Amino acid sequence: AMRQCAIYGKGGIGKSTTTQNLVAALAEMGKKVMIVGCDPKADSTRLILHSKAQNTIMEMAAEAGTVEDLELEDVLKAGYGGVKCVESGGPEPGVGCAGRGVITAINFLEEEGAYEDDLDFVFYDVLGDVVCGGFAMPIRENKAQEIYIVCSGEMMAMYAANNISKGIVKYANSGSVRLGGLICNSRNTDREDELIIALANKLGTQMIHFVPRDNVVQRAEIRRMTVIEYDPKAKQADEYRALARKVVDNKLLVIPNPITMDELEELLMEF
Amino acid sequence: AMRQCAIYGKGGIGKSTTTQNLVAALAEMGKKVMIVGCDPKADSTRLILHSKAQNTIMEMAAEAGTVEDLELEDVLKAGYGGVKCVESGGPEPGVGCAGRGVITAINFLEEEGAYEDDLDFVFYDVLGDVVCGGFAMPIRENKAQEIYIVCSGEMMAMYAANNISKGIVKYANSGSVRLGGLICNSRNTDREDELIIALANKLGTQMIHFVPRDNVVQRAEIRRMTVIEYDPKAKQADEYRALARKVVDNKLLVIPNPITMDELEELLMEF
Amino acid sequence: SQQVDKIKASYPLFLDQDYKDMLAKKRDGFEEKYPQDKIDEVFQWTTTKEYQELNFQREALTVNPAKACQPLGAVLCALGFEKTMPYVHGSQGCVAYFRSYFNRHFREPVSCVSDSMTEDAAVFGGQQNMKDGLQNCKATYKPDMIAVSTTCMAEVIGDDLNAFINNSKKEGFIPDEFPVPFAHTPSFVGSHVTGWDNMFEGIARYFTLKSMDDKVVGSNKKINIVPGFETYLGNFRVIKRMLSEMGVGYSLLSDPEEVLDTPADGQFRMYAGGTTQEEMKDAPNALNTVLLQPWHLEKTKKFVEGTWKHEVPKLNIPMGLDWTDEFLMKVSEISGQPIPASLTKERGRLVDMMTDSHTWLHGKRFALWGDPDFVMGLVKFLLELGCEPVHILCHNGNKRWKKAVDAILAASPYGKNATVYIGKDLWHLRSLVFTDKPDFMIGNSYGKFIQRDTLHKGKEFEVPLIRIGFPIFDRHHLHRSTTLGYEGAMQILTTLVNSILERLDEETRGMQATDYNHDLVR
Amino acid sequence: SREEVESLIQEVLEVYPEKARKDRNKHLAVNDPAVTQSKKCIISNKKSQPGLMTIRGCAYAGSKGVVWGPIKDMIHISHGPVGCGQYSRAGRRNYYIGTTGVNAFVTMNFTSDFQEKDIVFGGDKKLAKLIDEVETLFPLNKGISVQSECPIGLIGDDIESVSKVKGAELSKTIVPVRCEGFRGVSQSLGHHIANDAVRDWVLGKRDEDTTFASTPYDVAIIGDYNIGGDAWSSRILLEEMGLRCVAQWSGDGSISEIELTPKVKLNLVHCYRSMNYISRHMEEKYGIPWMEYNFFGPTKTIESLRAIAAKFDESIQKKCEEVIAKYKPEWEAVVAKYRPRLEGKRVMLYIGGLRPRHVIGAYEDLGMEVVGTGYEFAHNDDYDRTMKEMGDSTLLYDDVTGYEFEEFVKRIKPDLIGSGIKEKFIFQKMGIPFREMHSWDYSGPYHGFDGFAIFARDMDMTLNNPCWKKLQAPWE
Ligand SMILES: Nc1ncnc2c1ncn2[C@@H]1O[C@H](COP(=O)(O)OP(=O)(O)OP(=O)(O)O)[C@@H](O)[C@H]1O
Ligand SMILES: Nc1ncnc2c1ncn2[C@@H]1O[C@H](COP(=O)(O)OP(=O)(O)OP(=O)(O)O)[C@@H](O)[C@H]1O
Ligand code: ICS
Ligand code: CLF
Ligand code: SF4
Ligand SMILES: [Fe+3]
Ligand SMILES: [Mg+2]
Ligand SMILES: [Mg+2]
Repeated sequence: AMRQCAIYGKGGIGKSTTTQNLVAALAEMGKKVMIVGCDPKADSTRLILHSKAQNTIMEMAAEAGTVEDLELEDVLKAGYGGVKCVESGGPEPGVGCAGRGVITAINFLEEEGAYEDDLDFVFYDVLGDVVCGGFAMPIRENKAQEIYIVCSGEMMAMYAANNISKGIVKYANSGSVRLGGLICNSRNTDREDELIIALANKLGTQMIHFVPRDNVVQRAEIRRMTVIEYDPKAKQADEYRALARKVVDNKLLVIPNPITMDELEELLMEF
Repeated sequence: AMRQCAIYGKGGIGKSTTTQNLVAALAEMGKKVMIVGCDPKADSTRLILHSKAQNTIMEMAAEAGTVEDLELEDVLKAGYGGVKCVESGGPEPGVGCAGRGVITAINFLEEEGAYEDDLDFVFYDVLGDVVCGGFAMPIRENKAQEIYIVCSGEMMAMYAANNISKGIVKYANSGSVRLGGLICNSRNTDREDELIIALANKLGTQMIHFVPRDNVVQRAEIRRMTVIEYDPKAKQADEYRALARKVVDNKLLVIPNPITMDELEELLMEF
Repeated sequence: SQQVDKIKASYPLFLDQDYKDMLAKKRDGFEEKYPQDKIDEVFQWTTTKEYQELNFQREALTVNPAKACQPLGAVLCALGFEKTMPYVHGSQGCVAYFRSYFNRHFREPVSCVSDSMTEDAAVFGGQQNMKDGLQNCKATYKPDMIAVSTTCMAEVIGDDLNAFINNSKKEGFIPDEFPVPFAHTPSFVGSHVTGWDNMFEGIARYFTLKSMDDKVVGSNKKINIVPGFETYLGNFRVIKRMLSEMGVGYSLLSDPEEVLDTPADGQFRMYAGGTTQEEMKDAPNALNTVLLQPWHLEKTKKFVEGTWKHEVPKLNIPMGLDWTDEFLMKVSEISGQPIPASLTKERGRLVDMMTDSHTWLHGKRFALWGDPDFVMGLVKFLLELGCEPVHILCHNGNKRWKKAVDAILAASPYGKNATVYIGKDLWHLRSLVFTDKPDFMIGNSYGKFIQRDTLHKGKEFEVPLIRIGFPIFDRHHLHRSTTLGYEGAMQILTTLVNSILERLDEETRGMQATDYNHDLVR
Repeated sequence: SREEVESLIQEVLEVYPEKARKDRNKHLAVNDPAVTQSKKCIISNKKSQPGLMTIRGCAYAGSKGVVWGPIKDMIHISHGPVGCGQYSRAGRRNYYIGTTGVNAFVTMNFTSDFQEKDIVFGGDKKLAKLIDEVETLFPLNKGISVQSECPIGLIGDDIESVSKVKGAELSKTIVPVRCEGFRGVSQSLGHHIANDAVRDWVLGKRDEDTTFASTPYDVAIIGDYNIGGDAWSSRILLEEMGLRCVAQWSGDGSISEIELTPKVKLNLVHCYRSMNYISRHMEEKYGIPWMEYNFFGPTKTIESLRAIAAKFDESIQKKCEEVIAKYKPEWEAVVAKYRPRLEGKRVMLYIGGLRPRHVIGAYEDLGMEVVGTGYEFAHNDDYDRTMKEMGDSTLLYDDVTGYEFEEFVKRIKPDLIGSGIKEKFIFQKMGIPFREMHSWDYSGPYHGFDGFAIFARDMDMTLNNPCWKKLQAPWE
């Protein structure tokens, strides 16, 4: 009865910030949740743990010789509201293989059983530019069953979400992973919500929520805290709580239908 | 006289957009320039070519069997102002290995004789999340000599810049690769310019320019047309000309040195 | 049961009755093995032409290939230089396999090292791995040079060999003046010969690219010879012997003769002979460079012509009669020295042997395979002998090589029934030898199974194998042989004629049945 | 002397740099049979130091070359580039009976022949096409095993999905094995991965089937790979004792034997190192006990036969006594003929996970003294086992390097060395007799009474060969 969700999207669209605030809101109402960050630069758990540097799976495995000698306790770290946090880790940019890093980290979490029979939600915060099968690790069989794409009313996010749906369709046909919704992080350009709704209808999914660009989150990110940890009476806190409620109350899971670039031409020539 | 430059940064900051408008401005000045796209999404030269993509090296190499039998003129096409455009291409997200594709495309360009056309500038458009050495190929020996990082006044943008510098220092001590400048994209955030120049003069680099957030850029990519072509009479389309002028004149090539975030935190108390 | 007087190994100890009953009981009880008639009819189906049509439609499955990966050739090239160590940046299993392969072929010690990169090295890169490996190798085995190749593991992740080596030199793991040439040898591109070419190009670049300001072509009155991927020591021997008989000064780059031919005199020698570094730095000063196997020395040719400025001759492999004559004449033209009477007499002896053996050689049909240059040389020599090549297979060949061999076949009348296959494995050759039976096969030990296959169909369908090529595992000391030059042509002629005569003797050994043709004089 | 061996170790390690010397000092020990915890004397199962000429393999060798390869009715696909399957083709003498190319495929090399387009774009569709071609071209196969190589693990191909889909579609058992070489440090993790694959995809298929008739004398050999016919020589003794053997793992082994194994009464494990995991899993899931046995030399074979017979009723014990009585004169004659020529000669061993300790008793049965033994990839438990079989003040080396082994042989000066092909010619050039202990020098079998005679004959023919008296020229 443990639900598994993956957070995908374009680089810099707000995957990690929204994911961490969402899991904080989920822990507020009281379900145990896990975060697995498949980003080599290890920023998926900064806000929850209030720490800049932690013990990722790969650096600990390098210290311990092999991944077979790693212990889950040395890499599992609790945080606010009992949320469990683990980081795949990886190399500094420009060397090695991040995708193999995600592969090995997820394989370890699955062999050394980390999904204890207490978790209600497990989120996989994925890297923005999925360029190999390793970053498609979270969405294979016996893994994340729902996928949420973070987008915005710009050509960047629209095109990236379309390509990500193109990538997902093969796993959806081969397995049982589905698109549970689209989250849009507003850049406040023009008519954002209508464009996101139009793209969701074209693909066959729904707009999960509209989270406006609020500078307060930046302030919270100043001190390694989520907005929930800040003054909870802020509007963005209520927006994140509403997003958590809607995510809990999600039923619609479809196989996405990618569109051709001409369809994006038609959508662009609509506003 | 053939200067080789590579544009790095975080995903979503505006590499491709900035690189394409800068190349258009340079071609308007009268400098022949060739763009090499090392992103499997294949969108680094869509504004210059007025089309999504013609023929990537990896698609053509796969269709023709091997890259050994491929010809130069088949994959590379000229756009506005004689801008000589080629793109590595790659697989759809979630499958394959795009880094090997970039490696093979660059090796093909070198062996065929792409950098022998009396070119003045060769600009490498690389994706923000450098996850392997294949995407560090543009900064190997005899490859791009100046690196420009594009980052706005964001926490993770300034942290992605530091991580990229950490990746750079490995290649800077074993070759002639140096960090040529720090291009600053905008988010219309309060006191962005002063914080960005604080980073520039605390990193040992120089702030080259600050490009404002103008809606014309998003109003020009819909018509797959560069801002120079859309309207060379606005406040913008001359900011890019100034950036081009300061790029041709930049002579500060300084090895980067990563900074500590706590001290970096002080800059927020400044702004 | 074993008798201490006559102890039996596996054959024929497993032919006794009790072992037969044990095997039969196990088969009938626990294998659930298919009925024998099903097996016979499936084998018969595999021998047909419908199975051939299905087999040649293969697009994704490769069965029993006839090639290896690039780092094997890289190791072979690195072993041809004086006190040079083949270092492979990647996994240790690759080096173990290369060492076992070359040990089984040459029956000689083969030295090669790896950094033994593990999963953490895959994730993080092999910079520290190469630093430690270079320091350890230099400290322990004391080489004068380390030649670095790559495995597929390192080639996928984009390991920058240049940056890693420069960083290792900068941090003090190796001396700055210690030569560490490198080459990228991806195993998913080309084959072992491509790795040899890449390693040689890397060594040549390292030793010559930055010091071409005081080099004049033809200053040292010598001719560079690049042998390529060669696994017959006799070939190096014959090339050097013929060049010395002409009096021609030469520099045989990548000479692995001595390290693969060390004597058993009580001590072990890790390094022996080899091309010296002074010969490599002086290579551009030579009159010209001659490539013995040009069809896999393409990058080397490009580098030599574009940097050394040597007008490389367009010569085929010096194999057979005509191509050996062309090689000798071209060397004479380059060096200005006449061909001596000894080589003319040797050519006369070879022609005499062809004249003697033409009766038994004419009209015989051969299915052959191997490396491109060696295969094309065999095709040419067989055409000169009157033989008929019918199935020519080169797994690591390209379209241009196909066109060249097609032209060679079209020149001769003994190539009207010749087909050339590129990209096909030994299962395709099995189908071909079943559907279009040749008299013999010419290849490496991997062909023996094909022969076995044919013998299962019948004694009249058996296609004997002649072992020329790489690798030879089930025969001893055949790497000593020579295939190049007149001596090589003589050896090949003797092997082919004696194989035909031995087959005829086997066919005529039946008393009162076929012994009327069992002639003492042949 | 213990001090002499310690001084030799220190002198040998003096040449290494600091970190390499520190690492290697823990892999060289002097034996003391009174010690039951070898981790206090030696350290095992660690990554090899870079650039030191190790003789270790990879996980691919441990999985495809060792465990899965001998299974004759299967077709094994070396997923990835061409080199691995070619280097591993028919290099191991795992003997089998069958019609090759029709119902047996041990000596044949199936590969996907990866190119660069398969790396950049993937190889799942190519793998599915390969499965279709394998089915249409070899209809009599009983299953497929996809062994992964390094690029497959790097680029994250989903071979499990292809295996599941094509197995559902074609009603065939397709086993995906992730035996990429960069995983682990040696062949041992390949053994582990292969055993897990057998457990997950093959073992539990006749779990709700009662068709098989189970005699109360059902045994299975686990970890015997029929190197030159060893498994057959052991099986003849096992059946002569009255025991019915259902499965052989995995030399000359079919798929059906593997699936019928969970119905046996005893698991006779020869190679503990490679099959202990599946033995423990069978004990936990099905309750089948497993015991170790050694069939090297007459003494060990007799002890093992009595040990196996002790777990059955009196009829099997009587048949066991009859078997020893019958085979006594043969091995007594072998000893009488060969021990005089092999008495007092000293043997140095360096083999992989099991044989450095299993073949010792055979050497003592011929009057041979083992002055030093060592493993390639064995863990600490194997070392606990071998310290009680080696004599006092004897060298123990784990993951020895070429330099270390060379210097050890130069100082110790043994009469015979038993190791692999990567060191055979090195020591043959030093005037030291060498016996290939992985391939029996293309001879054998050596297991059982029938193999003891061949073992004695081979050791005699190599140690006493006249060629070792002619290396020095009379003028030098
Ligand atoms: N609602 C918001 N208001 C303001 N800034 C935001 C908001 N959401 C995210 N950001 C900022 O956007 C930047 C990128 O967000 P985030 O780090 O979540 O990106 P990501 O897509 O997870 O990263 P990547 O794709 O690079 O792996 C950060 O500076 C973050 O603080
Ligand atoms: N100065 C600007 N003002 C307004 N819009 C801008 C500006 N610069 C870029 N944009 C808009 O932002 C987008 C630029 O995204 P772009 O693909 O160039 O980023 P990127 O850094 O290449 O991202 P990635 O690395 O993820 O591919 C375009 O939609 C463009 O119109
Ligand atoms: S499986 Fe192992 S290295 Fe136990 S990988 Fe190796 S055919 Fe050795 S000491 Mo070759 S653990 Fe078998 C072995 Fe022993 S291949 Fe053979 S001889 S008894
Ligand atoms: S450690 Fe083992 S043997 Fe090595 S590759 Fe890796 S699985 Fe295989 Fe293979 S084709 Fe050649 S031999 Fe390698 S470089 Fe790749
Ligand atoms: S593209 Fe992915 S799989 Fe390929 S090297 Fe980079 S991180 Fe590894
Ligand atoms: Fe020899
Ligand atoms: Mg992120
Ligand atoms: Mg871009």
